[PDB]
Amino acid sequence: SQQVDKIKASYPLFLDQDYKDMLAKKRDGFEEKYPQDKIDEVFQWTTTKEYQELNFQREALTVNPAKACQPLGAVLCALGFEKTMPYVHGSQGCVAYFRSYFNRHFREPVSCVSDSMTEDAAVFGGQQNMKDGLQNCKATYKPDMIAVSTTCMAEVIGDDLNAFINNSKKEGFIPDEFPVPFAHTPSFVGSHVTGWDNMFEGIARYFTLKSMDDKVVGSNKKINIVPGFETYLGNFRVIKRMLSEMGVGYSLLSDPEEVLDTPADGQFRMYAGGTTQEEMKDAPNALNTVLLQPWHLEKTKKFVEGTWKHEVPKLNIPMGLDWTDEFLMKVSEISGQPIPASLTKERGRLVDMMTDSHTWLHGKRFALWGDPDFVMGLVKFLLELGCEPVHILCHNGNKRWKKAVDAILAASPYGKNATVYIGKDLWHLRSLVFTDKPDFMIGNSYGKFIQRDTLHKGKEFEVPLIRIGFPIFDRHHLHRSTTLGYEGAMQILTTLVNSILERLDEETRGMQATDYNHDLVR
Amino acid sequence: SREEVESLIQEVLEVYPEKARKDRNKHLAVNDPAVTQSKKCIISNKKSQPGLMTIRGCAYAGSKGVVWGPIKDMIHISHGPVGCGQYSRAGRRNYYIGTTGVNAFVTMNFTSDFQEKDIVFGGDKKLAKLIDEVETLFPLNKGISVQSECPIGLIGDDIESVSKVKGAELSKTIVPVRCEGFRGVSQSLGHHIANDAVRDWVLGKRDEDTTFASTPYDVAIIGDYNIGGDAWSSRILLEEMGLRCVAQWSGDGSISEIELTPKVKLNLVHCYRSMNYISRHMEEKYGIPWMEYNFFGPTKTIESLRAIAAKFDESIQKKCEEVIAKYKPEWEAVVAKYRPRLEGKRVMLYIGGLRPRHVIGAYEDLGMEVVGTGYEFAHNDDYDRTMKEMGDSTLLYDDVTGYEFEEFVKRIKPDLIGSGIKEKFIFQKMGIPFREMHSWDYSGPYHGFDGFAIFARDMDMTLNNPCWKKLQAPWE
Amino acid sequence: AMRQCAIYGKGGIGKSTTTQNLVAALAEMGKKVMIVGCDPKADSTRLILHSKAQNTIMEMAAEAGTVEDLELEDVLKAGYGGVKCVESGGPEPGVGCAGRGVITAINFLEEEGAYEDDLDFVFYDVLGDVVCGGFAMPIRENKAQEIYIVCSGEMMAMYAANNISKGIVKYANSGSVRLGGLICNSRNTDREDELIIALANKLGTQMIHFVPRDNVVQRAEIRRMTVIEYDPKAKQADEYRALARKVVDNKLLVIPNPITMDE
Amino acid sequence: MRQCAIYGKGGIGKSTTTQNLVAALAEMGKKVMIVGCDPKADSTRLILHSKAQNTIMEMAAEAGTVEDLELEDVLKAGYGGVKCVESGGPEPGVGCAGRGVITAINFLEEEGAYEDDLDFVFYDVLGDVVCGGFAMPIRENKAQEIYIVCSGEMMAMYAANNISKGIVKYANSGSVRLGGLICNSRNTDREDELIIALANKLGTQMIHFVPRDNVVQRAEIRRMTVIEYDPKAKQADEYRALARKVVDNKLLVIPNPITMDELEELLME
Ligand SMILES: Nc1ncnc2c1ncn2[C@@H]1O[C@H](COP(=O)(O)OP(=O)(O)O)[C@@H](O)[C@H]1O
Ligand SMILES: Nc1ncnc2c1ncn2[C@@H]1O[C@H](COP(=O)(O)OP(=O)(O)O)[C@@H](O)[C@H]1O
Ligand code: CLF
Ligand code: SF4
Ligand SMILES: [Ca+2]
Ligand SMILES: [Mg+2]
Ligand SMILES: [Mg+2]
Repeated sequence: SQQVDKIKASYPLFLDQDYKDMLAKKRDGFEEKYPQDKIDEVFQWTTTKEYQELNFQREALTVNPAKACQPLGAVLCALGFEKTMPYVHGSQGCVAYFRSYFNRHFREPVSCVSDSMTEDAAVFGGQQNMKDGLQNCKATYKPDMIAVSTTCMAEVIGDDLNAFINNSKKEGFIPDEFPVPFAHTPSFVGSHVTGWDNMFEGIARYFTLKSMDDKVVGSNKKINIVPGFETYLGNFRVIKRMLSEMGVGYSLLSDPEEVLDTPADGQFRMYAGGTTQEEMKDAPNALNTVLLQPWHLEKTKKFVEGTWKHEVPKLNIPMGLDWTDEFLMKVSEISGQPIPASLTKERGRLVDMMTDSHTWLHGKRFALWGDPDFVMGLVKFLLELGCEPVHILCHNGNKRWKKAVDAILAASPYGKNATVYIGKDLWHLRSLVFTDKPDFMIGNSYGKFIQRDTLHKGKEFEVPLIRIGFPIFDRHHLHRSTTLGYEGAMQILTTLVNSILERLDEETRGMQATDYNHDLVR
Repeated sequence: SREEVESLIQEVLEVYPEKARKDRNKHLAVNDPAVTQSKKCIISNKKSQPGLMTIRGCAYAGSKGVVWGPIKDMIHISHGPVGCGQYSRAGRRNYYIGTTGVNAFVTMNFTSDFQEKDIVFGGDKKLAKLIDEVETLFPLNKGISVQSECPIGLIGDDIESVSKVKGAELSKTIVPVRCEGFRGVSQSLGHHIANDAVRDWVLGKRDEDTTFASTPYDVAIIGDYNIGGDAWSSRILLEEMGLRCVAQWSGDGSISEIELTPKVKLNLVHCYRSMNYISRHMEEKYGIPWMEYNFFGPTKTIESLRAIAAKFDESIQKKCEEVIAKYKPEWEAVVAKYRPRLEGKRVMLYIGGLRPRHVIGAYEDLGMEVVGTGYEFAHNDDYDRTMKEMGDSTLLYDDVTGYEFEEFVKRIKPDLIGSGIKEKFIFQKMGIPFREMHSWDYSGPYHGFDGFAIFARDMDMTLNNPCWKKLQAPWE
Repeated sequence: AMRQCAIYGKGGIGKSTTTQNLVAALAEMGKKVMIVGCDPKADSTRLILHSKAQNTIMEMAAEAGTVEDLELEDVLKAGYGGVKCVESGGPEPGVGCAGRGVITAINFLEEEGAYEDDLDFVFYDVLGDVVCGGFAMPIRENKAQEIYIVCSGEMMAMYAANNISKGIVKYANSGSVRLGGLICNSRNTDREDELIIALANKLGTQMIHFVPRDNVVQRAEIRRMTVIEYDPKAKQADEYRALARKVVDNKLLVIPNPITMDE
Repeated sequence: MRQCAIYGKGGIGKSTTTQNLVAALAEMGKKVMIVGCDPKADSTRLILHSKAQNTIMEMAAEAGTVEDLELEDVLKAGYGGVKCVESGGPEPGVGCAGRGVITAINFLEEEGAYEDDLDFVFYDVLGDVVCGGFAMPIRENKAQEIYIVCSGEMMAMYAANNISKGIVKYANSGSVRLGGLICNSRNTDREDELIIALANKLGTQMIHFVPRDNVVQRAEIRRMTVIEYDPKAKQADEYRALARKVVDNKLLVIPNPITMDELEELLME
C-alpha cells in the first residue's frame, strides 16, 4: 500500500509489515533455506583465521576481482584522440559492457563500436566484419580516426588485424590515407592497464614509425606526457595546469578530458577535444617523454626509448609530496624552465595542511587496493602522512612492482605492519580486514560490500570504506577529483582526515554514553 | 503522419553504405495497428551490421546476466577471462533476500580468470579445481553453474564432463551452460541456452518426489526478475487474491523453488521472450498451462488479476474483486495527483525484449502517449504482440543503431525518452528528459499497484524537473 | 522413427561409396533417408543425386552472403529413391576450421526443419582422418547416435578407426553417441576379415559386414549412379543390401575400448 | 637457413620420404632439424632410433607449463646430427590439432632452435585437411618452401590441389611458395606421367619419382633409415638425388589450382 503523500521506494517499502510477512512465508514455504543459526555459524567462520588460510590457499578460483580486461584499457586510450572512434574487433557484448562500465563511472556518454563477429564469423575469420565494420562506422559516425582493439574471441581464433585492415583499404572499403591504428588486446593476458598500454604504443607506432629521419629530438621543445589509464579528470587537468604555470611547452598524448566532460547545452557531442594526429606525428620532436604511470606503461616505454630515442626519466607517478617535487624538478631540468613562485606556494600549503591534520592522521591503519601506480602512489603518500598502511593489494600487479613497493615501505618506519599482496582478490582482502583490522579501507565501490560484511560481524568490527579509485558507482561526480600533484594530495588529505573525523563523530554521538567525547572543536 | 514517418525513415537511411542500408530498412517500420503479422511490417532478430553502434549485449549477458544470476542459493562461475564477470557484477538489480557470501551469492563475482596458460592448455582441469575450491570456501551454496565466456566454445573445453563428474563427486548439481558470446546475435539466444540448461540439469530433479503438499491454487511467476523488487510487489498481489506462489523465475529465486515449480497448477508468464521456452516445455512435459500477464499500471494489473482469477474458481474470482477494490483508491489517488502533471506528453522507448510493449499501458494510464517504441533483441512474435498496443503511424525500430536513434529523436521530438544507460547521457545533453527503463533509474519497483505510484512519481519528477529550463545560457 | 548414423573412416577407403549404396538399399526398402555430407570432398551426395556436384550450404551462403538468408529447397535436393541429399561444404583451405562449416550447416538444417520430418534414417558422411574439435563436433553434440566405421586391413585405416573410438570415449559422459559396428571395405588383402574382426573384438565392437571389392562399382560410379541403381540384378548389389538390412537389424551400440599401438 | 614443409595425404610416405631425404642431407653434411606436426609422431622415428618420441604437448602436459620445460628434453638430436622434435597434439575430440602445431614452433623459436645455423628445417605435416591450425606453417612464414608428396590415386592429387589452394590464399602476406611435388610410387602403370601433367597443370615441377621397394620396409621394422641401413642400394641412391635436387631446385611458384574437373581429365590417362 502507498500513501500518495509520501510514496515509498523499495526501501523502506519492503519494510512494511504485509511485505515482511509475505517474504517470511515465501522463505519458510518454498526457499528451503538453511537455519539462521547455521547461517550465523558459517558467517562467523568466514571471519576467522582458519578460513583465511583455506581462502588464501586457492589456486583456481577468483572471487570478486579488482581488475578488468584489456579492451576497456584500449577503448579509454582511443578516446584520448581527436575525432577518434574506439573500434573493437570481435564480439559485441564486450562493447556494451565497456560502454556501460564507463558510463556509470563517468556519468557521461561513451562512444564505442564493434564489428560484431558471430559464430559463423568464428569459423571463417574476422575479415568481412572488419571491412564492413570499418566502412559502416566511417560512413555513420564520421570519425577522423578509427582505433582498433580486439576482444578475446578474436584473439583466440587468431584474426590478423594488420592484414585485415590493409585488405579493407586495398579492397576499397575505407581510404588508404584514413588513419587506422590497431593493437591486439588479449583479455587473458594482463588487465585494462596493459590493454591501455598496447593501444597507445600502437597509436604512437602507427603515426611515428614510417617517418623518423625528419624527426630530431628536442626540436619542437615540448615535453610529451603520457597519462596512462586514468579515470579522474582532475588529473589530466592538474598536469596541464602545472606545466602551463611553469611555462613548459607540452603535448599530452591521449587526453580524454574534454570528451568525458562535455556540457549539457542542448547539443550532443560525440567527439570533443583529444590529442591531435599532428601532435602524435610531431611527437618524436619533443625534448623528452614523461610517463605518468610507468608501471603499466612498459610497452610504450620500449617503443619511445627505442624508436624515438627519448630518454624517459625514471619518475614515479606524481602523487604525494616527494613524488610531485621530483616530477616538477625533473620537468624543470628537461624544460630548462624554473619552478615558479606560484607552484612553490602550493607545496607550502600542502605541508601546512599536513602539519595541521597530523595528530588525527597519525597511526591510522589502512587496507587499500587499486591499479599498481595509483596504489603505489597512495602508499607513498600515507607513509608521508605518518599513517600506517596495513594491507596493500594490487590484483593486476607483479613481482617487480611488489619489490618496488616493499622498498618504499622499508624506507619508512611507518610501513612496519604493511604487507603487499598481488594476484589476490577482494575476497582475500575481506578475510584480511576481518583477521587483522584496518581502521579504514581505501578503494573503489566494490568495497561497499566488504564494509557491509564487517558491520555484520559487529559495529566495532566494521571497516568504513573510503572511495578513491576506479570504478566508483555509488557516489556522484567523484571522477571530477584530482589525485595527482599537490592539489591531488590536498584532496586526498582532506578526504582521509575528514573520513576519520566523520567516523569519530558517529562513534561518540551516543547520548550520555559516548557523547562526552563528541567535541565541537577537533 | 504516415508519409512523414516513412520519409523520416528513408531520410535517415541515406547515410549508410548499401549492404547496411538495405538491411536496416527491414528493421524500421511505421506502425499499422491493423496488421496481424509482424513480418509484413518489420523483420527482426538478425545479426547486427558492424560499426553501427548497436545496443545489444551477448549470449553470456542473456544467460548469466538475466536468467541464472538472480538465483540466490546457487553460485555462478563466469568461465573465461576476467572481464565479463567484472563488467556484469552487481550491474542489474534483481533484488534478493539472503546473507551474502554465506548462503546467498548474487552480487558476488566468481570467475575462472583465464590467463594464457589456460587459453593454450585449456580450462577443464582449472574448472574442476575451481569447483573443489568453491566447495570448501562456500559450504552452504545449493548449486553451481558454469557460464561459458567466448573463449570456452573456441578453445574446445568440455565443461559438461567436468560438471557431470564433479556433480557426481560432490552430490551437488552443477549446470554447465554454453552461453558463449559468439553464439546467437543478441542477449536472446542466451535466454534459450539458459532455459534449456535449466530444463536439462535442474527441472526434473523432483520428477518422482511427491512429498511437497500442493493446493489447487499454487502458481509460479515465470520471467519476473524482481528488478527493484518488482516480483515482490507482483507477488503480494497474487497472494492477496488467494493464489499461493511456489516459485519466482528467476528473481529472488532459489533452486528449491525451481525444482518445486512443476508441482504448480498454473504458470503466469510475465516476460514472454526470456522464459517462454521453459513454459512451453512444462506444458508439454507436465501439462501445466501458461498465461502471459502484465502488471504495469493499474489497467493492465486489473485486467491481469481478472484473467488469472478466471482460470481459478469463484472464491479466487471474488477475492480478486476485493483486492481491486482495496487498491482502487490508492491508484486513482496517484492518477489524480500525477495525470494533470504528465498529460499529453509524448514518449519514445527503446529497451530489449519485454518492456517496450509492456510499459505502454502505464504511460497511457498517466495520459502520456507513446509516439515510438523499439526492441534491442526481440523476435517477431514479440512484434506481433506490439502493434496492437502501439498507436497508428507510430515509429517502430528493431536493433536501432545509435545514429538512427538520435536522428529519429531529433525529428520526432519526444518530451521524455525511456531507454538504457548507454542511451541516457546523450539525451540529457540534448535537453530531453530521460528515465532509464532497464534499472528503473535506481528506483522502483514499477510493477503492480505499489509499483505504479513510484512510476508516476518518477516520470513526473524527471519530466518536470527544473533543470530542463536551464540549458541555454541567458546570454543567448 | 529416426536414427542418426555417421559413416567415419580414413579418406579413399569407401565411406561415401558405401554410404550412398547403403542409403539406396534403405531407399529401395522404402525407408526415407537424408544424407548430409561433412566431407570437403563433397562427392558424398553424387551417386544418389546424379550430379557432378552438389552446391553446398557453405558455397551458397557465400554468394547470398548470409546464413538463414538461404532457402532450404535450394540447399537440399531429393535424390533417387526420395533421399534428401545435402552437403555441409567447408571453408577455403587455410582459413579457420573446416570442421566448423560442418557445425554451421547442421544447425542450418535443424532450424529449417529437415529433421522431425519423420525420416527413418539420417547419415552423415564425416571425414575420419583427423579427430579434433571441428571434426569431432558431430560427436560432441549428439549429432550421430550410431557411428559405423569403414575400415580396411591397412595400418592408417586401423589407426584412424581406433582414433575415432577415442573420440567416442571422450564424449561418453556428455551424450548418447555410440559405436554401432565396423564395416570392412575390402582391399583385396590376404586375411583382411580376420584382421578387422581381430580389431573389432579388441575395440569392443563387432564388424557388422564385409564388403566385396568389385568392378561393377567402378562402372556404376562413372555412370554417375549407385550399384543398386545401375545393376539391381548383380551380386555386389546384393552385398550392400546385406549391409543395409544389417544396420537396420543391429541392436548393439557400445562405447569402444580404444586399443594400444602394440595390441 | 632453409625451411621446407612436406605436405600430403596420410599413408603416402611423407614422414618416410622426409626422414630419408633429411638423412641424405645429413650424409652430405648439412645441419638439419625435423619438426613434426603430424598427430602420429612416427615422423622422427627412422632417424631417432626411438620407438615413440615424447612430444612437446605430451611432455609439457606432465610439467603443466610451456617454457617451464627444457629444450634438451624437448629437442633431441638424431643420426647425422639432425635435431628432432615432435609437435604432436591434443587429445582427440578436443581442441584444434593445428593449434598444438603452433605452440611447438613458437616454443622452438623462443628457446633458440632457429638461427642455430641449421641449414635445413623440415616440417612433416598432414595434408588431408587444410585449416588455419594445419595451414599454420603457411599463415606465419614458418616454411618458405612447400613440397607436396603424392600418388597415382585421387586423394593425393585432391590433397595436393587443396594444399595448393591453401598456398594461393596466403600468397599476399607471406613469401611461402610451392617448390615441387614429390612422387611416391604406388606401382601404378602411369604414375610419373599422371603427376607430371598435374604438376604441369599446377605450374610447378615434379621434383622426383621414388620407386616402391621392400628395402624401405625392411629398414623400417629395424626402425632405421634406408640411407643408414643400406647406403649401397638403389633405393638409398634415389633419396640422395631427391636431396641433391631439393637443395639444387631454384623454382618456387604460386600454383594455379586446377578444377576438380581438370583433375578428372587427368584421371583417365
Ligand atoms: N567395395 C568397393 N569396391 C570397389 N571399389 C570401391 C569399393 N569401395 C570403394 N571403392 C572405390 O574407391 C574410391 C574411394 O571411395 P570413397 O567412398 O570416395 O572413399 P572416401 O569417401 O573414403 O574417399 C572410389 O573411386 C570407389 O569407387
Ligand atoms: N617405397 C616404399 N615401399 C614400400 N612401402 C613404402 C614405401 N614408401 C612408403 N611406404 C609405406 O609407408 C609407411 C611409412 O609412412 P606412413 O606411416 O605411411 O606415414 P606418412 O604417410 O605420413 O609418410 C610404411 O609403413 C610403408 O608401408
Ligand atoms: S562477447 Fe565475450 S562472452 Fe560476451 S561479454 Fe564479451 S567478453 Fe564476454 Fe569481452 S569483456 Fe573481455 S574481451 Fe572477452 S573477456 Fe569478456
Ligand atoms: S579444429 Fe580441426 S578443422 Fe578446425 S582449425 Fe583446428 S584442425 Fe582445423
Ligand atoms: Ca554527465
Ligand atoms: Mg569421402
Ligand atoms: Mg608418419
